[PDB]
Amino acid sequence: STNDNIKDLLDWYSSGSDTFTNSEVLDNSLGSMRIKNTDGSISLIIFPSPYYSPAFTKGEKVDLNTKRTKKSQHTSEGTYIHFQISGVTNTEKLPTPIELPLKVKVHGKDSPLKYWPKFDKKQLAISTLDFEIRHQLTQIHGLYRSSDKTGGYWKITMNDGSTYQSDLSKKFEYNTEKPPINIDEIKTIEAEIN
Ligand SMILES: [Zn+2]
Repeated sequence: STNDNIKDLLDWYSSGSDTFTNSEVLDNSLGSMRIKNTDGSISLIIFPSPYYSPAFTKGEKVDLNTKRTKKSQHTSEGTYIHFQISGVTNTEKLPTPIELPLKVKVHGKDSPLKYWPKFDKKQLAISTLDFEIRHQLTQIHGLYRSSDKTGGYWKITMNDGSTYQSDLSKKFEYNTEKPPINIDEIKTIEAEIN
Protein backbone atom coordinates (compact mmCIF):
# COMPACT_ATOMS: atom_id res chain seq x y z
CA SER A 1 0.00 0.00 0.00
CA THR A 2 2.25 2.90 1.06
CA ASN A 3 5.95 3.72 1.14
CA ASP A 4 8.49 5.57 3.35
CA ASN A 5 7.15 8.92 2.16
CA ILE A 6 4.14 8.04 4.31
CA LYS A 7 5.47 5.74 7.03
CA ASP A 8 7.83 8.54 8.06
CA LEU A 9 5.17 11.26 7.79
CA LEU A 10 2.96 8.91 9.82
CA ASP A 11 5.64 8.86 12.51
CA TRP A 12 6.34 12.58 12.90
CA TYR A 13 2.67 13.55 12.65
CA SER A 14 1.06 11.13 15.12
CA SER A 15 3.56 11.71 18.00
CA GLY A 16 3.48 14.80 20.10
CA SER A 17 4.85 18.29 20.65
CA ASP A 18 6.46 19.57 23.81
CA THR A 19 4.93 22.67 25.43
CA PHE A 20 7.17 24.70 27.72
CA THR A 21 6.58 28.25 29.01
CA ASN A 22 8.33 31.17 30.82
CA SER A 23 11.72 29.76 29.70
CA GLU A 24 14.84 31.90 29.31
CA VAL A 25 17.27 32.34 26.40
CA LEU A 26 20.85 31.15 26.95
CA ASP A 27 22.05 32.55 23.59
CA ASN A 28 20.61 33.67 20.20
CA SER A 29 22.56 32.79 17.05
CA LEU A 30 21.76 32.85 13.38
CA GLY A 31 18.99 30.28 12.98
CA SER A 32 19.93 28.73 16.35
CA MET A 33 18.61 29.19 19.89
CA ARG A 34 19.69 27.74 23.22
CA ILE A 35 17.02 28.10 25.90
CA LYS A 36 16.62 26.85 29.52
CA ASN A 37 13.13 25.64 30.41
CA THR A 38 11.82 26.21 33.99
CA ASP A 39 12.73 22.56 34.74
CA GLY A 40 16.46 23.10 34.55
CA SER A 41 16.77 21.41 31.12
CA ILE A 42 18.08 23.39 28.15
CA SER A 43 16.90 23.25 24.54
CA LEU A 44 18.80 23.59 21.24
CA ILE A 45 16.08 24.96 18.95
CA ILE A 46 16.90 25.84 15.32
CA PHE A 47 15.29 28.22 12.79
CA PRO A 48 15.67 27.22 9.10
CA SER A 49 13.54 29.86 7.35
CA PRO A 50 15.31 33.30 6.90
CA TYR A 51 11.98 35.09 7.12
CA TYR A 52 11.50 33.62 10.62
CA SER A 53 14.41 34.71 12.75
CA PRO A 54 13.61 35.38 16.39
CA ALA A 55 15.49 38.15 18.05
CA PHE A 56 14.90 37.45 21.69
CA THR A 57 17.82 38.48 23.86
CA LYS A 58 19.64 36.66 26.69
CA GLY A 59 17.32 37.08 29.64
CA GLU A 60 13.86 37.38 27.98
CA LYS A 61 10.95 34.96 28.85
CA VAL A 62 9.95 32.63 25.98
CA ASP A 63 7.40 29.80 25.38
CA LEU A 64 8.07 26.68 23.33
CA ASN A 65 5.57 24.44 21.51
CA THR A 66 8.28 22.75 19.46
CA LYS A 67 8.92 19.13 18.38
CA ARG A 68 12.01 16.97 18.88
CA THR A 69 13.94 15.99 15.73
CA LYS A 70 15.85 13.27 17.68
CA LYS A 71 15.58 11.62 21.10
CA SER A 72 17.03 13.63 24.04
CA GLN A 73 20.31 13.63 25.90
CA HIS A 74 21.41 13.21 29.45
CA THR A 75 24.95 14.53 30.02
CA SER A 76 26.71 12.75 32.89
CA GLU A 77 26.66 16.14 34.60
CA GLY A 78 22.93 16.54 35.20
CA THR A 79 21.34 18.72 32.53
CA TYR A 80 18.73 17.46 30.00
CA ILE A 81 19.42 18.82 26.45
CA HIS A 82 16.59 18.81 23.96
CA PHE A 83 16.92 19.06 20.18
CA GLN A 84 13.77 20.69 18.86
CA ILE A 85 12.90 22.57 15.68
CA SER A 86 11.14 25.97 15.80
CA GLY A 87 8.31 27.16 17.99
CA VAL A 88 9.77 29.87 20.20
CA THR A 89 7.28 32.69 20.95
CA ASN A 90 6.18 35.39 23.40
CA THR A 91 4.22 34.94 26.64
CA GLU A 92 1.18 36.93 25.72
CA LYS A 93 -2.01 35.13 26.67
CA LEU A 94 -5.60 36.11 26.08
CA PRO A 95 -7.93 36.73 29.09
CA THR A 96 -10.18 33.74 28.17
CA PRO A 97 -9.18 30.95 25.70
CA ILE A 98 -10.83 30.27 22.35
CA GLU A 99 -11.06 27.16 20.16
CA LEU A 100 -9.82 27.72 16.54
CA PRO A 101 -12.39 26.93 13.86
CA LEU A 102 -11.08 23.91 11.96
CA LYS A 103 -13.12 21.69 9.62
CA VAL A 104 -11.69 18.50 8.23
CA LYS A 105 -13.27 17.27 5.05
CA VAL A 106 -12.80 13.74 3.78
CA HIS A 107 -13.55 13.55 0.07
CA GLY A 108 -16.70 15.62 0.16
CA LYS A 109 -18.70 14.75 3.26
CA ASP A 110 -18.23 16.92 6.34
CA SER A 111 -15.99 15.27 8.90
CA PRO A 112 -16.81 16.11 12.60
CA LEU A 113 -14.18 16.66 15.32
CA LYS A 114 -12.81 14.47 18.19
CA TYR A 115 -10.86 16.14 21.03
CA TRP A 116 -9.57 19.34 19.34
CA PRO A 117 -7.83 21.51 22.09
CA LYS A 118 -8.64 24.85 23.71
CA PHE A 119 -6.09 27.58 22.92
CA ASP A 120 -4.99 30.32 25.31
CA LYS A 121 -2.22 32.12 23.44
CA LYS A 122 -2.13 35.12 21.15
CA GLN A 123 0.89 34.29 18.95
CA LEU A 124 1.14 30.76 17.55
CA ALA A 125 4.06 29.86 15.22
CA ILE A 126 2.88 28.36 11.91
CA SER A 127 5.00 25.25 12.66
CA THR A 128 2.72 24.68 15.66
CA LEU A 129 -0.52 25.29 13.76
CA ASP A 130 0.62 22.77 11.22
CA PHE A 131 1.56 20.08 13.70
CA GLU A 132 -1.79 20.62 15.49
CA ILE A 133 -4.00 20.22 12.38
CA ARG A 134 -2.03 17.35 10.91
CA HIS A 135 -1.80 15.73 14.36
CA GLN A 136 -5.51 15.85 14.83
CA LEU A 137 -5.64 14.56 11.25
CA THR A 138 -3.40 11.51 11.61
CA GLN A 139 -5.33 10.65 14.74
CA ILE A 140 -9.12 11.18 14.61
CA HIS A 141 -9.48 11.61 10.82
CA GLY A 142 -6.99 8.89 10.00
CA LEU A 143 -4.53 10.34 7.56
CA TYR A 144 -1.32 8.59 6.41
CA ARG A 145 -2.98 5.37 7.69
CA SER A 146 -4.65 4.17 4.52
CA SER A 147 -3.73 4.29 0.80
CA ASP A 148 -7.22 5.81 0.34
CA LYS A 149 -6.09 8.69 2.58
CA THR A 150 -2.61 9.84 1.56
CA GLY A 151 -3.02 13.51 0.51
CA GLY A 152 -4.74 16.91 0.57
CA TYR A 153 -4.27 20.40 2.10
CA TRP A 154 -5.33 22.82 4.92
CA LYS A 155 -5.93 26.58 4.87
CA ILE A 156 -5.82 29.28 7.53
CA THR A 157 -7.74 32.38 6.29
CA MET A 158 -7.27 35.57 8.43
CA ASN A 159 -9.58 38.46 9.46
CA ASP A 160 -8.06 40.54 6.66
CA GLY A 161 -7.80 38.20 3.67
CA SER A 162 -4.21 36.99 4.15
CA THR A 163 -3.89 33.24 3.77
CA TYR A 164 -1.46 30.48 4.70
CA GLN A 165 -1.35 26.83 3.52
CA SER A 166 0.44 23.49 3.30
CA ASP A 167 0.09 20.15 1.49
CA LEU A 168 -0.28 17.15 3.74
CA SER A 169 1.79 15.00 1.26
CA LYS A 170 5.19 16.54 2.24
CA LYS A 171 6.59 17.71 5.60
CA PHE A 172 5.94 21.38 6.39
CA GLU A 173 8.58 23.36 4.45
CA TYR A 174 10.29 24.55 7.59
CA ASN A 175 12.89 26.45 5.58
CA THR A 176 10.34 29.17 4.57
CA GLU A 177 7.86 29.89 7.44
CA LYS A 178 6.70 33.43 8.25
CA PRO A 179 6.51 34.74 11.87
CA PRO A 180 3.97 33.61 14.56
CA ILE A 181 0.48 35.03 14.12
CA ASN A 182 -2.10 36.27 16.60
CA ILE A 183 -4.59 33.30 16.49
CA ASP A 184 -7.48 35.52 17.60
CA GLU A 185 -7.39 37.13 14.16
CA ILE A 186 -7.91 33.93 12.21
CA LYS A 187 -11.19 34.11 10.34
CA THR A 188 -11.15 30.35 9.67
CA ILE A 189 -9.03 27.21 9.16
CA GLU A 190 -9.78 24.32 6.82
CA ALA A 191 -8.46 20.89 5.95
CA GLU A 192 -9.60 18.57 3.15
CA ILE A 193 -8.16 15.11 2.49
CA ASN A 194 -7.23 12.91 -0.48
ZN1 LIG B 1 18.63 14.35 34.79
